[PDB]
Amino acid sequence: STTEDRAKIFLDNFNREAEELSYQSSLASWEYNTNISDENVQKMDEAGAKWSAFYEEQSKLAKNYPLEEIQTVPVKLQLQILQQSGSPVLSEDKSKRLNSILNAMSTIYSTGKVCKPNNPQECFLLEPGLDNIMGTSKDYNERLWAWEGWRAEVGKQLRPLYEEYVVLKNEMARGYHYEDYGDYWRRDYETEESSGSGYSRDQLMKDVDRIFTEIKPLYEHLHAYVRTKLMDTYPFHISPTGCLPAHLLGDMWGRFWTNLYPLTVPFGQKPNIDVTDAMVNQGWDANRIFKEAEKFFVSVGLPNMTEGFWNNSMLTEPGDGRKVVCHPTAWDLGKGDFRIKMCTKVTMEDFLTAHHEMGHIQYDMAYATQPYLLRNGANEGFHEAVGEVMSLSVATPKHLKTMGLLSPDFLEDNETEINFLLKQALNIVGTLPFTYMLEKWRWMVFRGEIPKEEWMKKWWEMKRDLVGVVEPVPHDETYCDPASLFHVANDYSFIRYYTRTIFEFQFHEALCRIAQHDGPLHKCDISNSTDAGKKLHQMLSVGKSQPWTVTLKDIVDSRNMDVGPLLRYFEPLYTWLQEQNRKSYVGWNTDWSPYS
Amino acid sequence: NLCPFGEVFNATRFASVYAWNRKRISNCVADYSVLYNSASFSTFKCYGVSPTKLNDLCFTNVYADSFVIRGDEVRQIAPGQTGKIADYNYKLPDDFTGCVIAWNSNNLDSKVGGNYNYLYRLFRKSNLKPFERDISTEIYQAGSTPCNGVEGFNCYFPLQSYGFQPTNGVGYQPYRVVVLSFELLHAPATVCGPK
Ligand SMILES: *[C@@H]1O[C@H](CO)[C@@H](O)[C@H](O)[C@H]1NC(C)=O
Ligand SMILES: [Zn+2]
Repeated sequence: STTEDRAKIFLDNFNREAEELSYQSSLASWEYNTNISDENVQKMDEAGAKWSAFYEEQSKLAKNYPLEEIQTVPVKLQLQILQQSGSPVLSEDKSKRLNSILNAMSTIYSTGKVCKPNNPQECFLLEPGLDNIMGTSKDYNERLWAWEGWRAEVGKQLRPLYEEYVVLKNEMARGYHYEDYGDYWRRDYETEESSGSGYSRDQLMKDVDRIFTEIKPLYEHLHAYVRTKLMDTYPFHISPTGCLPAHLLGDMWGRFWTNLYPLTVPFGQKPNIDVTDAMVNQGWDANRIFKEAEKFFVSVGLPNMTEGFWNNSMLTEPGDGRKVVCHPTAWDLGKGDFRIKMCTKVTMEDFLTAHHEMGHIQYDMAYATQPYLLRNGANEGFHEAVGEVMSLSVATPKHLKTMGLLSPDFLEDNETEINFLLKQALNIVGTLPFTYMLEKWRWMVFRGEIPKEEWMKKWWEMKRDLVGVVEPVPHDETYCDPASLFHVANDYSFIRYYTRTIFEFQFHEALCRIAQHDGPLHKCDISNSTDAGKKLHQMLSVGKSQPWTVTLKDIVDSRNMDVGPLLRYFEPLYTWLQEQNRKSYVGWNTDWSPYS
Repeated sequence: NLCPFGEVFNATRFASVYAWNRKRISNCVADYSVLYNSASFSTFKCYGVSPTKLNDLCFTNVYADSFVIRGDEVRQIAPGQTGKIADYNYKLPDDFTGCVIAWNSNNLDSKVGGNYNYLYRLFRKSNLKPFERDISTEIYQAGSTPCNGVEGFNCYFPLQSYGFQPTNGVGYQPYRVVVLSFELLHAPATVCGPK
């Protein structure tokens, strides 16, 4: 028979055996996360080793089936995913050298601490020590200490490792018939197989480049508004026409400007929308948060949660002497077992987080019909985007009023919309240049466009041109400030957060159009709209079975990424930012630096 | 002369789908109303015969087939459906005249760590004929290299084990199926309803 029929037998045996080995690792990792113990750590490492060894063995066996001879589109993706994901073609010594470098980076990042001057033994860690200082302090010299200290202690150590990390990753990617490690990372968006119109790995760079040119107006006005407000807090260190100092942007790397909201709040006297105090008075518990979240997804027609989710999940901090990992996560164990590990608290944050993680489960529940290999989002950005689109509707003032959490007489002014939209833009918009720059530097480093001799030079040259952020202290090539972020030192792509922001607001406009929403996009609630859930269900069930170009076209009527919905979402803020950025310089000068 | 419907439904042991058990119910009166009214069965779909009028019909012999499958496989038992259960394990004819009854058995057939004692057939050379059983354990040849009675390269064992654990979803949970097959031939009828 044909090798296509011979391959279908190989994938049948894989899907059956993989589901049991992945379920064992998922059940073991759940036990460690819900019961921290040295014994459970061993069970988790042993179960994970069985899954990885079986995965890497079957990845070699998949290479025996030529992809050119497979005609059915599901099997081609599974064979292609299996061949490229595992089996490092690198040498025996290099593969262990890569693991030695990869494992060392996570230890220097997780255990690297910065010690205060005048107290060499009072040393602080990134969590929760250095993060609280970098997100709450208003002192220039305090933040500069934490900024440079983290850059010098953790970054300088990672510099010689990262230079060896790039060459070893490029040799690995070159084995899978890819140009460099950046090209290997960009294959998630490759709609390689289509008649024509196959979405290219290089096209993702082009479309993302276009996005930056389209979002630059809103960012340049947000950069100017933050600048004028920051000059009141930091008087003699910020230039009215220069770039923004790095250590003053609400976090260690400038990833999110949201912690600058007390310093950049448009209207201070207008009250906030926090419903946490009302939830406490109304006797809301952990069950109410997740059950009212279940009602919201049931309202749009999405399925009810499995009863196993209600009894096998850690929806609250158990206590009971059990040590747990209190980090919000959505679990797709692998055999219809869907759980959520969340040490919830009666807060608006956790109420919104519950909807964001339940959206992943609703995504996971829908694509369970597809094979195991194709059981994931179409691209990196699709998954978290779904969780945030649902979270957008539940934070609207109407939804909190309908749930009884917000008073019926709450003032809905244009003053209240600007405060909400700025807080959103400080997180949603501010990260996009930082995200574009971080991946552009890495992509260019992998491609060889930046030599190691000019690594840090181009990092800050791009920080000044693309992000508007200037180095507070001159940094030599002994540093590796890009690696000072978790995703860079832990071999994770960052372009997901760029693409997820584009797709999120594309979904939001389409579902609100279907829901016949009358008004602005930022006050939309897709609740009680069965038609919107139908379009959503068709997108979630597809997963990776269909190209993301076709999957995106079925819900938003477009085969490409479009920033229109995002810019239209922030249009009330754009017109407000433009009137207030009168009397103010909008833009930045690359040459000005706080050290000069 | 009452029909032993209690033994096949209320049985402590059920067989695997590849080795489905068949029992002849004959020479007795059968009360189909007490079975269909029981809300313990999640599936009770009769093809070719009306379930309500089952008590007022006479057949020569009644065949009760018993096996265990997954939740997502109860659809594959129905007539005219295809799949690894219908094609290689248990096939119902296109002109099937009988009833299919199933209910959830996660409380009995699921264990922590996995009940691997229930098993199925993943691969076969040809599809099974209607009402046929295959108990062969011969190694399957997928590639050109001969197996020669050894499991190995491109040589997969035809029978693989279901994995039922108590934490699975309803789709991956074990389900016990009982298939009543009705036969009418030129012979004295032995199974009839109390009339
Ligand atoms: C099954 O057993 C229960 C008692 O445990 C009995 O009430 C019921 O009638 C039995 N059903 C059959 C079909 O034997
Ligand atoms: Zn998420």
